[PDB]
Amino acid sequence: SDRLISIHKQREYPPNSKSVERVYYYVKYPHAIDAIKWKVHQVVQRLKDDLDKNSEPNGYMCPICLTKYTQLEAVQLLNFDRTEFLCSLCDEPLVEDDSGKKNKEKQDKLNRLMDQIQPIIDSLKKIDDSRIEENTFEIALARLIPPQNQSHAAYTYNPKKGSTM
Amino acid sequence: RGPNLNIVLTCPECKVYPPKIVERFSEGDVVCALCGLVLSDKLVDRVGEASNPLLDGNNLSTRIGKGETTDMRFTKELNKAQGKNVMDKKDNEVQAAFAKITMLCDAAELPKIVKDCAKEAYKLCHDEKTLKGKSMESIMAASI
Amino acid sequence: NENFEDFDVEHFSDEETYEEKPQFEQIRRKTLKEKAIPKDQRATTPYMTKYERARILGTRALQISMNAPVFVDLEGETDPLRIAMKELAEKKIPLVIRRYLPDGSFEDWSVEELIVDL
Amino acid sequence: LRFGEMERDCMIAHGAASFLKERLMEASDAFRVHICGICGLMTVIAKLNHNQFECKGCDNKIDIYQIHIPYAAKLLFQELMAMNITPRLYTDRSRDF
Amino acid sequence: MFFIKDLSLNITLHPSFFGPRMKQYLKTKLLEEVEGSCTGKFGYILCVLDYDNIDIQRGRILPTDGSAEFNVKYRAVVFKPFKGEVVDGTVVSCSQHGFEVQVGPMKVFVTKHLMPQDLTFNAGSNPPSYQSSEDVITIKSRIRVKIEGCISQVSSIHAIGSIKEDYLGAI
Amino acid sequence: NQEDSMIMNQSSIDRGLFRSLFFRSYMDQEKKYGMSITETFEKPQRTNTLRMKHGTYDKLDDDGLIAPGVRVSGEDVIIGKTTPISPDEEELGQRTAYHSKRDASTPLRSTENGIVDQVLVTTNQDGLKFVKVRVRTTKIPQIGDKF
Amino acid sequence: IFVYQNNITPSAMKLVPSIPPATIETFNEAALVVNITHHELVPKHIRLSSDEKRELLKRYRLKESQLPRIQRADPVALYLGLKRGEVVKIIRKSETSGRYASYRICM
Amino acid sequence: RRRRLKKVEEEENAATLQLGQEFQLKQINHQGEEEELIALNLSEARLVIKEALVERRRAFKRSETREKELESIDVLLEQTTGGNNKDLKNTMQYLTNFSRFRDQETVGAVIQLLKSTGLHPFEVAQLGSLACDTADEAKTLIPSLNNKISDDELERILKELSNLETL
Ligand SMILES: [Mg+2]
Ligand SMILES: [Zn+2]
Ligand SMILES: [Zn+2]
Ligand SMILES: [Zn+2]
Ligand SMILES: [Zn+2]
Repeated sequence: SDRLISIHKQREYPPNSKSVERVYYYVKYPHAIDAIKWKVHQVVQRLKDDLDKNSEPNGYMCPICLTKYTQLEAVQLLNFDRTEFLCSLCDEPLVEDDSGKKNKEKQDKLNRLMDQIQPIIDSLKKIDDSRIEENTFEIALARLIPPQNQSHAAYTYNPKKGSTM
Repeated sequence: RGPNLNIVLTCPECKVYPPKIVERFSEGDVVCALCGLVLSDKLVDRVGEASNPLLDGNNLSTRIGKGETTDMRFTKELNKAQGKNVMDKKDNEVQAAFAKITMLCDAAELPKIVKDCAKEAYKLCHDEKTLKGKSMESIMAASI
Repeated sequence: NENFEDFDVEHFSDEETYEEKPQFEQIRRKTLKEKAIPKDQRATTPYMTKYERARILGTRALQISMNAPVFVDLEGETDPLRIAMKELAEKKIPLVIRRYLPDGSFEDWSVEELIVDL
Repeated sequence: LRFGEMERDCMIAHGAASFLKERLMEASDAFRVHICGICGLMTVIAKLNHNQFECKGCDNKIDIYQIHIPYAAKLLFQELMAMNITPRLYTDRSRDF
Repeated sequence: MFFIKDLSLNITLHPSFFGPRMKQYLKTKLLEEVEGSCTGKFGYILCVLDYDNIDIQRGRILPTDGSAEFNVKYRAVVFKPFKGEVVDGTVVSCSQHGFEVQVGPMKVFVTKHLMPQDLTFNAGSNPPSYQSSEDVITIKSRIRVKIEGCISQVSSIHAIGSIKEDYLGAI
Repeated sequence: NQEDSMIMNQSSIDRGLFRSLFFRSYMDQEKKYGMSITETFEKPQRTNTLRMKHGTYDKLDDDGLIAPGVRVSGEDVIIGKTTPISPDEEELGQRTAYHSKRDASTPLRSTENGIVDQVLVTTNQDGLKFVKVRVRTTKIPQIGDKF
Repeated sequence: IFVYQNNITPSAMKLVPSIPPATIETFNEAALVVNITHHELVPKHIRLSSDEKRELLKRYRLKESQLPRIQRADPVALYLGLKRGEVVKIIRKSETSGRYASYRICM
Repeated sequence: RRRRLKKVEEEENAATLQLGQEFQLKQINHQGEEEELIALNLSEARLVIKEALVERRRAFKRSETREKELESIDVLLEQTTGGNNKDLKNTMQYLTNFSRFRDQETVGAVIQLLKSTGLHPFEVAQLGSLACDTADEAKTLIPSLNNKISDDELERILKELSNLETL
C-alpha cells in the first residue's frame, strides 16, 4: 500500500509439475521514492495546515453537548446580560477551548519532526541531483542473491505473447 | 451526561406541571386535558423483521438464498465469504449454542418459555471467567 | 383478517397486468417586459371560461371569508360564495386573469372586461 | 379513504386543480421542508427558534427557501439520494417554454 | 459600511387590506418590517429612501392562502459590515469575555483574545471596564475597532472586532 | 325499492324478522419475554401505569377481566394487561418513578358494543395463562343491511 | 430522380449523396405503379416555403420540435421530395369542421 | 443563464476590495442602466437620511451644535418613523456623535474634493469617515490605499480634510 515492495504474479513450471502461482517480492526504487516523497510532503503540509488551524482563536465548546463553537458563532449565542455565551441546545455557559494554547506545542512538534526527517530530505536532495534507473522485475533479477537451495520459485522470467495490458 | 434531546408536552397556557395530557389516537391529536388546546397533531400510531435486543443483542444480519433466477456459484461464493468473518465469531458460537439449546429442548418437547429461559440463562452466563473450563454439554444441561 | 367471497375489484392495481406483459425564441426571451401581450393585440377570447369563473369565485369568496372589503351592497347575503357571485354579477371584482400562452407569454384580462356568458 | 390515481384523473378531467392539490396536500400529508438555492437538495439545517439556516457543503445561510411538498415526495427524494441520485429542486426556471 | 442600494421585497397583503387605498397600506407594511430590519444578504436596512414613488407592480393572489403577493422594488439605505474594515463606535456593555461596541445600528463584540495584553479586565470598577497602563475601555467611550470576522444569518449579523493593530483602540 | 333496494316492514323487524345474534371473541395472552419482562392480567391504575387507553377500566375485575353479563360500549377495556418498563425514563412529560408498568390492555372495537357473553381463562401449550372473551350483540335489520 | 427496375447495388448508395445542391432520389418502378396521393385516405400535402414556415412558427408561437412530425422516409414525403426541416401543410376533410389544415415538419 | 453551482469564491474583504457579488462598482438600478455603487461616509449618510426624513415630514404635512441637533432629529424620528425605529435611532445618534461635517456644503465639497482623487468610492468614503491624521495611519487603517495614492497627495488630502472638519 505504501509502495515500498512490488509484487510479481509469475508462475513457473518446476520439474515435479506441482506448480503454484507464486508471488515475487521486490522493490521499484523510483516509485518507492516518489511515494516516500509524497508521504512526507503531505505529512508536513497537513502539519502546517493543523498549525494554521491552531493559529485560529480558541473558540468554545459546550461540555454538556460536547459540540465545538467558534468565536464567530459565540456572539450570536450570547446572553441578554452580554456576559456569557449560552449553548443552542443545552443552554449552558460556554467554556473556552484550546485552539492557540497548543499552537506553540504544534510548532515545536513540527520542529522536532523537521530535524528527525532531515536525513530523509538530505537523501532526496542527493537523489534529485542524480538519475534514478527505473528498475522492474527483470532489472531487479540482475543483482539477485538466492536465499535458499531448494527454492520452488524459479527466478527465470517467462515472457508471453498476447498480453496487451 | 450528554445532550437532553427530550420533548415534554406541556400546555403553554395552563402552565401546570405535571401536565394533564390526553392522547386522542382516534383524532390523531395530543391535547391538554384542562383547556382543550392541542399540543402535537398528526401523531403516529409490517415492513421489517422482529428482533428482541435481550436474546441475541443488537445483531442485525441477513442471509443469502436462492431467488427466482439465481446461479449457484455466486451463492456458494457469497456463503463462503460470509462464513469467513472474524468479528462475529463470538456471535457465531453463541448462535450455535442457541441452536443446540433449541435442538435439545425440541427433542425433549419442552415448551417455548423453557427455551427462552435457557437461552437467556446461557447468554447471561456466557463469557464468564469463572465458567471457562467446563464442557459445552455441562453448560447445555445446566442452562436447560 | 377477513375471508369474503364477494369479489371486490382492487382499484389502481393494474401493475399485476403490467407485470404479466413486461416485454414487447423569436419574439420573446428571458423574463423581460416583452412577455406581456399588450392590451390592443390580445388574441384570446373575451369570454371568461368556466375555470376562470370557478377560480375567481373561489378567490373572491376566500377573500370575503377573510374579511376583505365588499364592493357591492349586501341584501342580507351571508355566504361568501354568494357574495362573490353577486360581485361577479355586476362586475365589481377587482381581479385580473393572467392567461399564459404556451410559450410563456401572457395576456392580462381584467375580470371587469371579461364577458360572463355561461 | 383511498384517493387513487384514477380518482385524480377524474379531478384532472373536471379541471379542479386546487381541489386536487388540497386532497394530495392538506388532506393527506403537508410537509414543510427547507432547500437551498445552490444545491436543490433538502440538506438544510433549520433552527426556527434561533432563526438560523445552513446547508453544509454549499456553506450558505442566506439562500434558503421553504417549500410545501407531500411527505411521500420528501421520502421519495431521500430514497433517491440513498440510490446516489440527486433530485435537486429549484424555485426558478432556467430555459424558455 | 453604509450604502444606498435598490432592493426588491416580496410582501404578502392580507385580504382585509384590499381597500380603495391599498397602496398606502402596502407602503406602510413595507415600512414596519424593512425599516430597521436585518437581512444577511444586504445588511441592516436603515431607511427606505424615495417614498413618493415606489415600484409597486401588479400583485399575485396566492392560490391557497388568498393573500396578495407584491414584489415591491425600492431604494433604501443599508449598513453592511465586512471583514477588514475599520469602524468607530461606543462601548455599550463589558464583561470578562470582552466588550460589545455599538457601530451604527449593529453591535460588534471584541473578544478577550483581541485586546493587547496590557489591557485587562477590572470587574471591581463600576461600571466594569478594561484597564491598561495608558488608557481605559469603559462604557460610553469612543473606540476605533477593525472588523476581522463577521457572520450573517438569514436575519441576524454578528461580527468579531479587534483593536490589537496599531492606530486602533480608544479615540 | 329501486335499483335492487327493498322496503322491509319495520313492524316485522320489531317482531324479530331477520334479527340476529353476533358473537366476537377476543384472544389475549401473557407471555414471558425474559425474567422480569413478563405480562400480567390485572386491572391497571393511572398512578403507576403508562400509556393507559382513554377508555374506561371500571368494568374490569381484580384479575383484569370483565365478568360475563356486563354491558360494554365502544373502546372499553375488556382485558387488562400490564408489562413492566425500564425505570427512570423521560417520555411524554407525564413520566415519574411511580410508573413501573405500561398498559398492554385489549379494548373493545370502537364501533362495536354489546354484552360480555363468556370469559374463558385457561393456559396455552406453553403453560402461559391466556384468556378468551366473547361479546354478544344483536344486529337488528336497518337501512343498508344486505338481503 | 432515378427510377430503377428492381434494385441498386449497395456500393452505389455510398455515391448517391453528391455535392450540394444536387440531390439524388431513387424510386422503384414497382413502388411507383400507383400514385399514392390519389388514394382517398391520403390528404392534400402542400409544401410550405421558408417565409410560410416562419409565419407558421411565429403565429402559433412554436419551435421546430413542437410541430407534428413526418419522417424522411414517408411515402408522401418521398413523393414530394421533402428535405429535413421542411413543413407540409396537410389539408384533410374533417367530419366536424369540413376542412382542417394541419402541419407536419420533416424529421 | 447557466445553472452552475459556482460555490467557490473569495471571502468578502474590505482590504482586497471584495465586498460581494451584490456590492460591485457597477450597480443596475430599477430603471435598467448600470450605475456607480453608492457608498456614503458617515456625515454624508447623516445628511442623506435627514433629507429623506424631512422630505417624508413634508409629505406627511402636505397629506449648529450636537445638543440642539440630537433633540431635533429625535422629534423628527418620532414624527416621521413608526415602529422598529430602535436601529434607526441608534444609527441617528451614531451619525450625530460621529459627524465629521455638519452642513450640506461641507459634505458636497468634500465629495468634489475626493472626486479629484479618482479612487474607489469605498476608500474615499472611508477617508471621509475615518479621521486619520497621517498618511501611513490611513494606509494601515485602509489597506486599499497601498499602491493606490501618492504619499504627498494623501498627506495634503488628509491635512486639507483636517482643515475642512468643523466643530
Ligand atoms: Mg352493485
Ligand atoms: Zn451544549
Ligand atoms: Zn391547557
Ligand atoms: Zn446546498
Ligand atoms: Zn433534524
